[PDB]
Amino acid sequence: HHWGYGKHNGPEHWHKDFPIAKGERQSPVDIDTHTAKYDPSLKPLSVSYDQATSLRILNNGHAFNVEFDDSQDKAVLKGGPLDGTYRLIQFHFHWGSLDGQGSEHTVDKKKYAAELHLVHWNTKYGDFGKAVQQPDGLAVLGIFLKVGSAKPGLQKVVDVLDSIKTKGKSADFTNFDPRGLLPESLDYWTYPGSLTTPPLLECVTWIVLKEPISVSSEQVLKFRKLNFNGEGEPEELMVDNWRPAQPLKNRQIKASFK
Ligand SMILES: Cc1cc(C)c(S(N)(=O)=O)c(C)c1
Ligand SMILES: OCCN1CCNCC1
Ligand SMILES: [Zn+2]
Repeated sequence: HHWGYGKHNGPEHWHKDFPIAKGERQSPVDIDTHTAKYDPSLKPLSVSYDQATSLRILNNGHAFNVEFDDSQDKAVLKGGPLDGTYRLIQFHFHWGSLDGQGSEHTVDKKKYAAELHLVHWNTKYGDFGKAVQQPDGLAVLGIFLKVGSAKPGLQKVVDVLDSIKTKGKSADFTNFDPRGLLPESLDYWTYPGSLTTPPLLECVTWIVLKEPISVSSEQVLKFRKLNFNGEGEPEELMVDNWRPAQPLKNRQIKASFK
């Protein structure tokens, strides 16, 4: 009876196994754009993905992960609200059963169709497993997806999904460039938070881009053909794998703009 999103093991149950679910810096949150404080001291975000080395794609039974070789200083996030250098380890998405829901963060209560998370760990802690034990261990770049025109740079991901339909499937996934998933603007909001799935560790500096990317209806329909179940189990479509907004608890969300 492991955690998931389904009828009896979803977000409102997670606190029983992971009491930090009711902690002081949980994610995601609603971003109240009017109460976000412009911080002129924030720097432009530096996203250096030129040398990124994707390796594999994995259906982990919750989402799919596109995984990167993080054994050298390649694909790094720095600047913005960050001290130091954070290395890309994986990205994944959260999405809905319908275009009207799917994102984890909300903007003035608006839900997007989906949300991309590019997960990075602080190089001062040596790898990912040690970084998640620290309050400044991770930096996650969050990008909203709306349904409209296709995102050409997403199509290589969409096309491999049928090879990883079910939980625990993987496929070689080399030479994928995550720069093709980024919007024009790197304007962002930022706040201290957590993983959004168990173990819900309070180790993340969240950086949420204001400008969404557009994906097509056909691209997101393909995400909704994935399965939460393993091969040879009854089909449970992988949809609505998002945690709802959690209490802000007096944390301040800062804006890089306006
Ligand atoms: C391992 C892992 C899993 C997940 C779902 C996340 S998240 N959703 O971006 O907070 C992170 C940071 C790290
Ligand atoms: O054309 C791609 C459709 N696939 C089929 C099964 N897994 C999800 C996406
Ligand atoms: Zn996520």
